[PDB]
Amino acid sequence: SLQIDIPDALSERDKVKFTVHTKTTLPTFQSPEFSVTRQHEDFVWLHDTLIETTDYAGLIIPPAPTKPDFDGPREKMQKLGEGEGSMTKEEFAKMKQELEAEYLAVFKKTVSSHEVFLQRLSSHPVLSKDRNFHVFLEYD
Amino acid sequence: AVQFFKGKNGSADQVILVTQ
Repeated sequence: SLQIDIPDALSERDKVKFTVHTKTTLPTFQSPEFSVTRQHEDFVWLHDTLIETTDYAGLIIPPAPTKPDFDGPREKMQKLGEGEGSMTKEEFAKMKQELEAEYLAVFKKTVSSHEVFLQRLSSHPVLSKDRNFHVFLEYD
Repeated sequence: AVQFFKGKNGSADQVILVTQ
């Protein structure tokens, strides 16, 4: 078997990094449990590589996860930070909270999209064995 | 930067605004 999950993730100015955690009993992998860090572009790399593999003609290939969009929150944030003398006391705290809620919503959506993609692959008889998928899970 | 932790053993994803 081959179980994949994303237990944490990090939003920076220009990228989103996901921790990709694998547990497997399969002998092809270097070890039975490991974790790597991947950006969204690595998932798109994986998806496009699979789509372009001619031996996979006829196979259902799961759709790529959506591009995370933190642009709104991040800015509100970058400013609320520049506005340390911005009416808080309290308001700064209140605005930090509302913005955290906005980040949590985007994280929940995008972690779910990224994780479901990997899980669909893990269960695919052919794609689960793909060498590029293995690189994606193990490269560190 | 904002760090996300998926919730563990009952409870509750969390987010923290990263600081140094």
